[PDB]
Amino acid sequence: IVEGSDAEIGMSPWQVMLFRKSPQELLCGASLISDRWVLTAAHCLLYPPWDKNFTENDLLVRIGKHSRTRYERNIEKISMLEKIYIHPRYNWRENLDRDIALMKLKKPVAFSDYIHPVCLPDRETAASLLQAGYKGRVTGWGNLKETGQPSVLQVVNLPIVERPVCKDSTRIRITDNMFCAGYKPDEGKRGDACEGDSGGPFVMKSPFNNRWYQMGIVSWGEGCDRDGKYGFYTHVFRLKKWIQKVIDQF
Amino acid sequence: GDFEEIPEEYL
Amino acid sequence: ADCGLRPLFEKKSLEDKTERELLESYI
Ligand SMILES: COc1cc(C(=O)N2CC[C@@H](O)[C@H](C)C2)cc2nc(NCc3cccc(Cl)c3)oc12
Ligand SMILES: *[C@@H]1O[C@H](CO)[C@@H](O)[C@H](O)[C@H]1NC(C)=O
Repeated sequence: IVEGSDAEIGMSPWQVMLFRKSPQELLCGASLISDRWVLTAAHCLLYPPWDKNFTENDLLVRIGKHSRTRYERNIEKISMLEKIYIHPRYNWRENLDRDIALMKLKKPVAFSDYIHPVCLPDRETAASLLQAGYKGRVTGWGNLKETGQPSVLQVVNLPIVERPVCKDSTRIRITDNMFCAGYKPDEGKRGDACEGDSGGPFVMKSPFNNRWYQMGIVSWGEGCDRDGKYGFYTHVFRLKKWIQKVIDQF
Repeated sequence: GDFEEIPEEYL
Repeated sequence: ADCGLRPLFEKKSLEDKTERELLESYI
């Protein structure tokens, strides 16, 4: 995350780190949506153009974390993967349409002060909150700039941007399963996600019921925190039939 | 390895 | 049932330092 700030303790309890084994490194962000299911971006697991193709056994899930590098004994919990499900119409070839994956954990994780699931929006939540100008929140252990890395989880709050502006910021085809967010050049505040933050959550706090909903998944941008560019997020509500199918089936 | 060692039971 | 309510914040009616920024945007 570029131009954010250090998270508070327990500020993002659904935050997950995807952690590569052999070699030990940050793979991606992700989020906790129940005691056995974790949500991330498909391209954190499968991306042929960068020769990324991780299988269950390649990674661990680290939940409860704050420090990027430390093993947070008695706080964090570390989970193994049962199975990965990638959206069947994930579009890695063109534009990262449907950039979404789910991971079933081998054992349920216990909830704690540090470990707690986020809500997924229903239709009404999305219609109420996914509006130009409304801010959500992005968190991750990713790069502090485009071209270093944080001691602790980073947070930034960023406004949802109008679709035409999103579209006019890039030559890539923007679909209805994406939204973008970020400040404009004349706005005089900054912030973005960056390398290592993909997969993590864009959340909003409902003013109706005071619950946090994960409206987006950190997907891609052209660089990090570049004037005139924005972050692209996977639209969680538009993919929720898939999500619900996977969890009800498996 | 920048990251601190994970207990062997997870690896 | 208890999704999206943070044990150290909402559960204890404590606010984090910038959530009000979000709320103010929801105009
Ligand atoms: C495959 O994953 C990625 C691909 C590209 C990228 O070179 N593309 C060109 C080709 C085209 O097909 C893709 C749609 C995009 C940039 C990417 N940046 C991230 N993550 C960091 C990040 C930074 C700023 C904001 C956000 Cl929301 C997230 O992942 C990315
Ligand atoms: C990715 O790995 C799986 C199992 O190793 C394989 O079946 C799949 O076809 C691979 N896809 C690639 C390399 O694009």
